[PDB]
Amino acid sequence: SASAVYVLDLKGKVLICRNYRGDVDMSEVEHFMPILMEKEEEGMLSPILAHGGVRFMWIKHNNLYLVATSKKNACVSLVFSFLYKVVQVFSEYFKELEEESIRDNFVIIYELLDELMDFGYPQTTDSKILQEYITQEAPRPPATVTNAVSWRSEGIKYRKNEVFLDVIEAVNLLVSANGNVLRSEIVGSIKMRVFLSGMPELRLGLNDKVLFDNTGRGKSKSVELEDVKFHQCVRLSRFENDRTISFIPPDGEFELMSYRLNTHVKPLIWIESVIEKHSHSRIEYMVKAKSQFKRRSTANNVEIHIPVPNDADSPKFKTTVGSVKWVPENSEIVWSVKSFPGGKEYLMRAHFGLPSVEAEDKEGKPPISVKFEIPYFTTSGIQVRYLKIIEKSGYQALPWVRYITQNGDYQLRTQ
Amino acid sequence: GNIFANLFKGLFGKKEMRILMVGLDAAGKTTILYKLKLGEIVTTIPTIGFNVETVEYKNISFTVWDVGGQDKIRPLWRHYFQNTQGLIFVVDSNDRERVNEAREELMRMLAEDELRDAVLLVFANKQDLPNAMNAAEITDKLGLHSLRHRNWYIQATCATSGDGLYEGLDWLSNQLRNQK
Amino acid sequence: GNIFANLFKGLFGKKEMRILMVGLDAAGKTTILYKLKLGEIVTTIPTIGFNVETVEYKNISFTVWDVGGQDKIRPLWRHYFQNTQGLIFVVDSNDRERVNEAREELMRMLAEDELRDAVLLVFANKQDLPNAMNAAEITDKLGLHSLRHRNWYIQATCATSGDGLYEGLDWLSNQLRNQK
Amino acid sequence: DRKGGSYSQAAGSDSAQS
Amino acid sequence: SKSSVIGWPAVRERMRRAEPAEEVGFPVTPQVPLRPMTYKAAVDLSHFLKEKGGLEGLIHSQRRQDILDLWIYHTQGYFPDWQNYTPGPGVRYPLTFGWCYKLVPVEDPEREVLEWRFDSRLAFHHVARELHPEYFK
Ligand SMILES: Nc1nc2c(ncn2[C@@H]2O[C@H](COP(=O)(O)OP(=O)(O)OP(=O)(O)O)[C@@H](O)[C@H]2O)c(=O)[nH]1
Ligand SMILES: Nc1nc2c(ncn2[C@@H]2O[C@H](COP(=O)(O)OP(=O)(O)OP(=O)(O)O)[C@@H](O)[C@H]2O)c(=O)[nH]1
Ligand SMILES: [Mg+2]
Ligand SMILES: [Mg+2]
Repeated sequence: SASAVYVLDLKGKVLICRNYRGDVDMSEVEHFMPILMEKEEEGMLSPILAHGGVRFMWIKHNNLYLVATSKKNACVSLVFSFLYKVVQVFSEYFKELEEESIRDNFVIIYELLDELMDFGYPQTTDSKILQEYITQEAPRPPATVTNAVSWRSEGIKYRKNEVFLDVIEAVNLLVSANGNVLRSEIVGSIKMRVFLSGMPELRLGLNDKVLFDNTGRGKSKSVELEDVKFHQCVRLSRFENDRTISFIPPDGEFELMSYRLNTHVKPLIWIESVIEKHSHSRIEYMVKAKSQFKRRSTANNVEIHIPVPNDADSPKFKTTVGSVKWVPENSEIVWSVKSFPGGKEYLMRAHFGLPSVEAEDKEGKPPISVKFEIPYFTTSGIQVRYLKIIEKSGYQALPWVRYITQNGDYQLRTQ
Repeated sequence: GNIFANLFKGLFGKKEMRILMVGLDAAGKTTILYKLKLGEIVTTIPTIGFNVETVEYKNISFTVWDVGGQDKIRPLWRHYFQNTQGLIFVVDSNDRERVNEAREELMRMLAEDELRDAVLLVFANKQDLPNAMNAAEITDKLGLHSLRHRNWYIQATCATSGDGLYEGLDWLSNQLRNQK
Repeated sequence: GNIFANLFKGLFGKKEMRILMVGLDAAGKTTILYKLKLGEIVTTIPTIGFNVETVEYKNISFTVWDVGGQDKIRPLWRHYFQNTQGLIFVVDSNDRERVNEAREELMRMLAEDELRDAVLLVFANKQDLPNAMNAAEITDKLGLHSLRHRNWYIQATCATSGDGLYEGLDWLSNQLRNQK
Repeated sequence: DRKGGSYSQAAGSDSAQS
Repeated sequence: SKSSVIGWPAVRERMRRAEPAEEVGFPVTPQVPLRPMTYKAAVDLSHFLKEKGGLEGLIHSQRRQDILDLWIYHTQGYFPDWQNYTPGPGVRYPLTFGWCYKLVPVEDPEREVLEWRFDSRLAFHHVARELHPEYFK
């Protein structure tokens, strides 16, 4: 129940604001900046500010704070969802999120803000649907918004019906400094880039553990996703009844389903780090990386970030495989590897000096994070079975999909 | 099929072989690996992870992967069990308190059916103090004669001097290769 | 890459080297430094801070940084360890009571993991009174033979005259420079 | 080609489940 | 199918070697389509196995069935899930319609000895589906 959603800037200047209820004076935005400065300087800064009886909820964008003031006990979650939808719409319409576009497309920006929500109640959220009525370069509103299918525009015609899927894997590993992995969760991501003619209704079928058990085929390798969240086009009733994944695919790239379950397998990369840090004399980086993934798989663009000392200087690198570059901006050593075949073992020996003068304050021990990304690898073993592409006119579809395994929250606690 | 290329390669030497370096921390494994690779007494910080190097001797490229003996790194030796042909255990005769822990770790490592073709390789490190035992007392304490289907040999090597490493390398080559 | 310019520079002498000046207060360090740089005994007040100078001899610029022996300046020697390749120690054989303190300070300074590539350079100062010890009694008292991995050389120099300074410089050049 | 795993053809449904 | 014929002898030898009673990861060949076996494909595979032999009358075992499913997946891209047997006790009917192979007793259901038997009526009669309507959806 936000009173007015506004777009601010890094210097406190409001790029654009649009009142929806009018219950709060527009001059309250001036006090938002001092309140944020005080909260940050005292550690009490939070996304939802509070200026007396009015709460100033704001989120940090690429360059501006999307502040949405409110007065009553409105749905904070609803405000957050509206802000996320607005951010997605801005990203779709504007390729850049900075002050260069905020002051460059205000003519269409005002119309989009007016059309998106009214009186604090969001009404339009389809970026593709909104692009059919609001353009920066007007006809009646499309019937798709009025119709039940607001995620599949009818009448779309394509020369070919090719859909590019994406089996994106997220390997999140939380290895403590004691050597044990605490948080080992893998989040699936079934994203498809559908480009076909008409309004096809995808009939998804994969190797799910629940589906195999229900059909009686619970004996092969089936993925038991702890959390499975369908997209907007996905029908909740069909999945609730018999795990029937039937929905109308959108026009373009969209996230249909996203698996989320814990992992009980060994890490794909085993990283052993050593710290022979002399007392203000030198430091040793006994970093050893063991690839626990299958030898048939290669981790392309592997970047094992090793945090070096804050005041460290004059580093010397004695490694075996992979380029090592010390970036002073990040204050860490990135064990950069172009391609890392599975089962590889790379040994590195860092050595640098330290200033004689001791530091006045501690710097902390940031965790070691790697940026491995091995495509065409399915650690979870979930295999897609079929995708029921049905059209009223009738056409032969040629769906495509690629499985990509990358490194997510794969942080390693430092000693 | 024809195997003329294999015979031509073997006429000049083709076999390389492999090796593994495991043991307790501060057991001289890193120093032994450095001496095998370079031949100098190099000082290094404790091995948080592992070191992999190769040694060319007797026409065999004996690649040895050193592994530390840290508590958090002790269970990380299972990653090296894939595609492994040899295994070397480094004992610490100067650490009476850690002798039981080293023996338990060695028993746990040898109690895996995956590491079956790798013969036992025990090297007596820290052979510079009078407290070091002989080549039989350490074997008797470790019970190397009770390892069924395991070819174990005890060799004493001094990290500071480097003597005895050649005998251990020759024994490993003889165990790996059974030709002239 | 090409190293022709380096060879051309080294044809007439390119290596410079460094040096350090440590020891207790009133040990002849300032006078010794003045004699090495100028060639005369200059009377100076106690070294509250330090003296930095350079000397060109044998085509090598041996930079010398004097370090005091004050109680508040004793722990400041760690600052000079950075970017230091050489070190010269000046002993005070005329102070029997301060001999133990000097030996303890030398042992503490010799127990630094950063100062390892610098060999021992002991200068026997105050070699003009009958109470001054020989080149072996002082070394035996300080236990210079027990410094493992340290290239120590004992030289006796007279502050009033300057005998033996050239011998010490030649020994330092031979220890540092390993060419013809 | 393309980094992240080459695109592969997909079926229409579980032919083995009728 | 020359590749299927070549793989049939080795697969049969491996199945015979395995008695009736190491690498991690899920590598996938690039660009190889993956889908469940079809009824016509299952019928063709059953006919080929019957003609070449080594499948009819062989003692049913989990390891042999897994090896056969893996070989079929490698040679054709068919998921090793259509080669399922109906729940016991007694004769186990094929899970996928069109399959010509079934497991029958040869003498707890796990302790019963089963043998693969050819059945042409299986490709035309959904005996397993009739027995377990819930499993067929
Ligand atoms: N003085 C002396 N010390 C030895 C000798 N042999 C072994 N050591 C000790 O053993 C340690 C061996 O360290 P490294 O070989 O570099 O590493 P490591 O044996 O793999 O032990 P970790 O790094 O903890 O896994 C040294 O720090 C020595 O203190 C020896 O012959 N003489
Ligand atoms: N008479 C005489 N005195 C000497 C001789 N050598 C050293 N000394 C004494 O040692 C003292 C050393 O003075 P400096 O060399 O100028 O300074 P320093 O050695 O760095 O001593 P501090 O400045 O106090 O740290 C002098 O004051 C002398 O009294 C010597 O050969 N003859
Ligand atoms: Mg080591
Ligand atoms: Mg002085």
